[PDB]
Amino acid sequence: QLVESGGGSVQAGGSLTLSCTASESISKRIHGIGWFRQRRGEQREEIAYITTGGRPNLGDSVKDRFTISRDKSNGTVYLQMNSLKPEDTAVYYCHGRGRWWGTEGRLDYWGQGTQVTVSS
Amino acid sequence: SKVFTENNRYIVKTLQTDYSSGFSNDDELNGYIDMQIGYGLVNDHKKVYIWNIHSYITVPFRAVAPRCILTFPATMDESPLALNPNDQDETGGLIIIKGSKAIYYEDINSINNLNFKLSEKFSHELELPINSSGGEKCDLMLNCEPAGIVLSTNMGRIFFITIRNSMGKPQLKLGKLLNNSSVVSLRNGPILGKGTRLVYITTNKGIFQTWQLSATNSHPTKLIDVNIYEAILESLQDLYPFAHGTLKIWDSHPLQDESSQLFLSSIYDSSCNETYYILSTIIFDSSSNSFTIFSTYRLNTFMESITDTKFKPKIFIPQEVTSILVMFPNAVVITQVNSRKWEDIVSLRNDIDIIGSGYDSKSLYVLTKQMGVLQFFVKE
Repeated sequence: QLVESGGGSVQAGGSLTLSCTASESISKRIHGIGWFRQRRGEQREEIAYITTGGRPNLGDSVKDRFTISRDKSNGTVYLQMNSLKPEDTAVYYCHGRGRWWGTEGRLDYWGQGTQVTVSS
Repeated sequence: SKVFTENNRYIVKTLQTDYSSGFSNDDELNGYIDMQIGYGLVNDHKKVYIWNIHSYITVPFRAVAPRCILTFPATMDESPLALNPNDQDETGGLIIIKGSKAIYYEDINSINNLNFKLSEKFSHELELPINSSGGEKCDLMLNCEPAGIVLSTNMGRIFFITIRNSMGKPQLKLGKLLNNSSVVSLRNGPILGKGTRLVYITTNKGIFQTWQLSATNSHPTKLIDVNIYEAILESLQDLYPFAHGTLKIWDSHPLQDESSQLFLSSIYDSSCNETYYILSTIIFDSSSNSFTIFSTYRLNTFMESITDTKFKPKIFIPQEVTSILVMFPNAVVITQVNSRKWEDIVSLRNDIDIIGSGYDSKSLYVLTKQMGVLQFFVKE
């Protein structure tokens, strides 16, 4: 299982930290951990990713505001969301980029998804 | 008999055979070597020339050049009878794909130097559904006995052909169609018992299939049917974004453990006109029809484009350390890995032409038009 934590409601300019905790077996079947944002009536979109080796990557819409890091002591991956905006309001999914591939394509892992709401 | 180089990585030497560079007045020669049958073959536009690898037979078939493959002699495994005197002279057979007509000679001994009119009466023939009008032609051929023979065409069609019935008697039957697009690799897998073996098929689109083929009244089954193209592209795109639109799959080869394959691909960087050859090791899970890329290596000693549209580079993997040989038009690159990577190259002179290859458990054999057979033995 992928497990995600840290969602909630803040005001514009506030800050939240999401976390993603992966089991041993899943961590073996993925290249990295990422986060997808889904505003409502929109599709999911990847906004942050960090390889197992700690190489971080941020989408253009968040890269000056959010930070993605890993704690190597437990492998937990953190998305620290600073400088929040009303348009950051969305469900956020943590995501494991799979190493295995099937008939339907790459076999990825998803968290259950957590709500972030930013009011102005 | 003549060693040209021996170092602690490899030996390159000649293999004295009955091949002769004066079989034909024709520069263009098709051919290959079957070390397991013990014979080599070249053909031009008129005749196929069959020669022993241990120190020949001319079969006129008359245009573009046909595609020819050798077959094993009629074996009778585990008979209670004393062997015949005369059964120790059968040498094996010959299949010629002329256009849409497959021609099978069970025994080449009886057709030596016979004009085609009359030798054709010794053959079994099979009309294959090949669109010669539209430009379709035979491309690759694999001898996958005891199951039979697999043909591909330049337009992606794959025929499984049987050459015995259920009782060892020679025939020529289209067993099954196994289906711009084109097959890049036909490879033998393990024998599974009486008349049955696996065959691996790779297309240039990245489709990889494992087929269970049988001469024994069974009908073909796919055990694996996956597409590896995007996975390989993803393994490359971060360091080599020019892989997008240039990734090309050239060959594949099974590994030891029967569940993994090695694939040979290339990508091209137009900024500096470098072609980069990629070795991708892929593990397949038969249960779930899925795979993963275990490892990716780029060749460092050979970055040339293959501009001969006919030449197809070919992998050889001897049957710890894993050795991967890749034969290019005028070089053989040797890669070794702990079963750190390291890489050697054997560069050939540019005025010799490779016209086919063969292999045994330890060595790659390269048929050159001008100098005969060269053996590349990698030390393990």
